[PDB]
Amino acid sequence: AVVLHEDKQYYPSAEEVYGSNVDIMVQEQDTQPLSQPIIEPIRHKRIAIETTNVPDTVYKKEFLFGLLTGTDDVRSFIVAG
Amino acid sequence: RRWDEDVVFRNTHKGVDDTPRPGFVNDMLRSEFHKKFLARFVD
Amino acid sequence: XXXXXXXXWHAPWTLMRVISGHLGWVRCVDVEPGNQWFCTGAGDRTIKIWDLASGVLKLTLTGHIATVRGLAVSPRHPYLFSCGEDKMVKCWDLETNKVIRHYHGHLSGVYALKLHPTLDVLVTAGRDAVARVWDMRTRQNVHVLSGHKSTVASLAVQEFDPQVVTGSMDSTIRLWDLAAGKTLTTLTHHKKTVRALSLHPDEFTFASGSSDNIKHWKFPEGAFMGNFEGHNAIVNTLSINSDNVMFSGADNGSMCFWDWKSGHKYQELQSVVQPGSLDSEAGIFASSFDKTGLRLITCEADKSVKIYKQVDNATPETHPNLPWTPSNLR
Amino acid sequence: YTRYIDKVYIMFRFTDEESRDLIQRFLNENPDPTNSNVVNYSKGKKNCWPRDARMRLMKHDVNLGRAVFWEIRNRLPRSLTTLEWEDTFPSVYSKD
Amino acid sequence: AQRSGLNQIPNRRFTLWWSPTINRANVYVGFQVQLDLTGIMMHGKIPT
Amino acid sequence: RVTEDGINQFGNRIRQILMSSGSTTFTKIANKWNTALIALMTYYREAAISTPELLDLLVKCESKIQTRVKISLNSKMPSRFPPAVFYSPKELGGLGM
Amino acid sequence: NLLARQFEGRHSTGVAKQITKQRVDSHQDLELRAAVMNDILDMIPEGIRQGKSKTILQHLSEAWRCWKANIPWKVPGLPAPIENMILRYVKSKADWWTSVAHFNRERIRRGATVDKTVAKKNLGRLTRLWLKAEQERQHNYLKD
Amino acid sequence: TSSRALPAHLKLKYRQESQGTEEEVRKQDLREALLRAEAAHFAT
Amino acid sequence: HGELVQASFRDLIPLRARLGVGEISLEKPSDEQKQEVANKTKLALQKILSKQIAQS
Amino acid sequence: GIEFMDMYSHLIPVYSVDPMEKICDAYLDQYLWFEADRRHLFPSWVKPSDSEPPPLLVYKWCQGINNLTDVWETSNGECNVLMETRLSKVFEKVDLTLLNRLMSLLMDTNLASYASAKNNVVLSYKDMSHTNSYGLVRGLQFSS
Repeated sequence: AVVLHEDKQYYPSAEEVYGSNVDIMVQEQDTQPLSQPIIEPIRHKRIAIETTNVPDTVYKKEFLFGLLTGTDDVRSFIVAG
Repeated sequence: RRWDEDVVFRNTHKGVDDTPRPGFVNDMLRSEFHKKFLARFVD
Repeated sequence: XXXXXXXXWHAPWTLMRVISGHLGWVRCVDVEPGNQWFCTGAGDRTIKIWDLASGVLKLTLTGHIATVRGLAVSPRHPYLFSCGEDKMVKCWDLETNKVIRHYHGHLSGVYALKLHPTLDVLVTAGRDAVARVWDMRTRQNVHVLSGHKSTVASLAVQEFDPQVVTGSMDSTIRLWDLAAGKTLTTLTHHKKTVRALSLHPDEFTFASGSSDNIKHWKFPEGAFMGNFEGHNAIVNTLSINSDNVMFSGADNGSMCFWDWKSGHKYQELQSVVQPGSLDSEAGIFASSFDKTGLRLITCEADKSVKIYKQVDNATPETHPNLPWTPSNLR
Repeated sequence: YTRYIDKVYIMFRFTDEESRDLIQRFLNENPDPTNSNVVNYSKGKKNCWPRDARMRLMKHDVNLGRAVFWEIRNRLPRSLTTLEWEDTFPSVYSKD
Repeated sequence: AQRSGLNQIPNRRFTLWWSPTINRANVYVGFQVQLDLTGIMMHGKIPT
Repeated sequence: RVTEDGINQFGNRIRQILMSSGSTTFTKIANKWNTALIALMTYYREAAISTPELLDLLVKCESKIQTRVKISLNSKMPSRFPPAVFYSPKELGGLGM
Repeated sequence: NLLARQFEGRHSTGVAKQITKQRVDSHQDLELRAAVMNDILDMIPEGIRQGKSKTILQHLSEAWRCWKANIPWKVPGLPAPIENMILRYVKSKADWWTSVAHFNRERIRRGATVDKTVAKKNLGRLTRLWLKAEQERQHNYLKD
Repeated sequence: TSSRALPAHLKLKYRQESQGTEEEVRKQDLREALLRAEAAHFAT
Repeated sequence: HGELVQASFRDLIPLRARLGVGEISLEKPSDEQKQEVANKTKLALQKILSKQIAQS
Repeated sequence: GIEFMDMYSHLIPVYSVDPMEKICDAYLDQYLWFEADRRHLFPSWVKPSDSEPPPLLVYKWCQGINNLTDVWETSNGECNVLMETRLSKVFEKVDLTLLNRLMSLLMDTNLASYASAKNNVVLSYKDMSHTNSYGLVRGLQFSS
């Protein structure tokens, strides 16, 4: 029966004023802290150097495939130490 | 359970939960925030 | 012919979301070109960032000292602007989320904040009794649109002539030469303070509001078109839709939606108002649609943003728009 | 047990019989499915002490105090005072 | 503003009595200007 | 130990001193600082010394009080200062602090 | 910059004062007392004399004063429109005035601020904000 | 004239092609992305 | 610059009734004016902005 | 009259009582304390008493935790709980009616009338004031 002053809620629930098919959103705290942009900036992630285009070099590239495809000129190895 | 027999009061703080803390209020002076702000910075 | 002309459907709106967030009056809203978040320049001196979809917080861009009056996102650059009763005009870079530029020059509390569509240019106006036109890049005022004799309480901006539309306590309106800094027309048919303007998406027309006749106009000459008549309150907002629906919210909470062809208003609503509030509290300083033309987002003196969405069923049978009729008078 | 103006100091001691009853009875009145009792026991109060000396949080120990607090809180009427969780911190000395 | 200056009368003496150790280059890395009509040197300003 | 309170409690008994005396005597400021700081080390005696948190106020706050005097003689702020001036007993023209 | 001052002199009175902390409380008001000078002008119909424009304010203020004191503010016949005008534009003030006594009691708790002025003002603003709510705890004890 | 009125940020930042160009909004069907987002929020 | 200024009572008369009106155009002009205007304005501001920077 | 003594962390209300009432009250205060201890009203455990200053309390309360029989045995499921608490708002929650009755026991019915009456009071500060029916006021010389 006795409503102690601590409880004594003067106003009515946010629902029962509409309280059915309307969405009651209580939003105090932000999400996604300041650091995160909002309009994401384009960012090209690069790890390592690479050349946009082939660098031009003395021997023609077909002749490199010629060797690689045609004959036993090719070798392979590992450089170590 | 003879110690709990001697107590002249019983389960008083039995239904102590919930409260209107979820309910937003458009009254800066009668929110819960403010009741805590005056709870703390005094006495 | 006058009485004949005046004889000449659209579905009913409803409350879907109550975003209780701010701690003072929301005096502004701008919805962001992508239709995903929108902004609410409150009188907590804080711009806030909400999600259209979910209605959740994101940012709280603090940086003013007095009610963030204006706001404006530009689509061509990832910038956001703001204004207030500080004389302050800001350029919040959206990639970094900090301020970059101040636009100093205004002598007192600025209200209007609107971003020219082509030319990188910014227009603001306040109680200096002048609209200032700013140069985005070099942060340097180009024009003093000097004329009105009081608080230039509204602005609107276009690509074609009449690119700049003011409205004041003078209960007048000018149409402006952005090149010359002089007024074309001088449109006086209001009787009181013009607390709204707004351009129709496609039509080439601009409704001017007030606490009198919520008027409604043409262009270059501007020559009058008609009066939406029926709003008995002080109206702040003239939000136009793509499907020819106006929305006017007043300082009573009285929310009347209109129809741009006829004049007939097909709906009226009270604002209902949040829990702790007072009855006088109810009010509507700002509100707007999405870029789609499907949603209505509001800025109420309940310290709250409410979102209205049309009902699903529709149909003249399951709705019943209010009655149109013909009579005498003028 | 001692009272200094508005501060109360108490010293309890339990046998395994009583400790079992007290924890169970509290847990029955308000069930513990989620196990959030360990999350908000301390409020960074004893962070000044080292991590060694800081009180360890066993499922048993936590619930003991939490329950003693609940038991004693009821013995005072809610109309003369209250107790409060923030303004209290009972230290549980046990095997652990 | 007068009563503030008048409460700081006793304070003024204190400066005099430690003047020899206060008014030197190692305590004030300042501009040494000679006081007028005298052979003394004030290092700071030290108006009291 | 010294609880977290009695640290910040004392850390304010000093801030109080440096507001009250907007314009007062050097002799008196010292006199407040000595009551404050005897009353701190005559209560928490054993504990006071045993914490680090208290003993990095007691330095910074002793400095705050010197820096009051230090300012009321000159604005440019002394690079060093002679310590006799502060700590020498009153009967040789000292503050006594 | 100094030479140009010496062969020109200072420009016309105006330029722009750019707020700062000294003149924020003043310039806040100035705006409020010119957004009530707006709303009245528009609340008053099309021919009822303008001898109230200035007049309405001396209530507003007295209303505000009345709040801070906690005394009620009934007023003999004035338009129920303009009762609300003023109950509304007070309620605003009573936020941005409570708000601040929050925000500065937590730049003192911390340490940041100094100079009596602020520790003097935001001791007042509390002492009221607290008496307001020791009044309710009494009234709503005889009623409840 | 002052310190604040010196050259600063001489460069504007036009919208890059992924972050929200105005042309990409035309081809975007705002209508359907709106409804689908509401359903997801509602269901949760 | 006074040819748009109002004069008669006709001016308060809606565009639906002016009497002596062929057709009401609600369309929003074109692209080849849009790009004429934008050029006219942008050239004009630039001549002013340049002269502002000169005095500044 | 009520005035707040600041500490930058938490405020304190301070009670400016009138000068004659104080001489009376101060006599009374001294009286009950002299007479209560002459006949041992108070137990031992009510303790900010005349024997110990607060740091010797802490010693004498750690000296007691060792001089209980078999304290430190955690062999067969024993468990110690030492709790320390604050009674949130006891001074606000107190009534005068109940106090008046409770008081009537400890002493003559005429004295106890003074105390109970003394507590009612009007509280004052600047523009505002109010009655104090519900709470217990500390300014009194005997409020200890």
